[PDB]
Amino acid sequence: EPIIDANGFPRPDANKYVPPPVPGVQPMNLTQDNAPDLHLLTPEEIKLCETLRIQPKPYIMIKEQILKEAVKGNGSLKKKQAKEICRLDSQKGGRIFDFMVNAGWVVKA
Amino acid sequence: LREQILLNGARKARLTELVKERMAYQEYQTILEDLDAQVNAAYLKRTRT
Repeated sequence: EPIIDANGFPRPDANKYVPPPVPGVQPMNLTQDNAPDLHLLTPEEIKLCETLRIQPKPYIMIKEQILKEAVKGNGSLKKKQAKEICRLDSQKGGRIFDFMVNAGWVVKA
Repeated sequence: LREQILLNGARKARLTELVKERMAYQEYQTILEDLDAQVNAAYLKRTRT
């Protein structure tokens, strides 16, 4: 906290959406030495990455493609549309899509 | 750091206003005491003799 506040008077004492754990998923700890771009992910999203066993950089790429596909079509996509785009297990694609819609960056058709 | 330096400068700035007046009192006292010794020491001789 500032010692002297904005008006120039010194201080008197100078001196969340929780996705369910998908069956058969073992969260892995994320470490600064392992995750290169960890220092950018928001706190609400870092929990998802651990719960889903996915590294940051792959996660950002998945975020981009889903965003591109949605914007091209007014932002509405079908559930199978999100599943195919992710190109991974059904639960993983379902969970990430459910997070995006709750966040508000997409809308389910 | 930039937040603390200004506060220190302000604090030191005020003290320099209080130190200067106290220096003057020292010079006035250091001459007053000398007179006190003479007037005090110039009467003991009367008792002595």
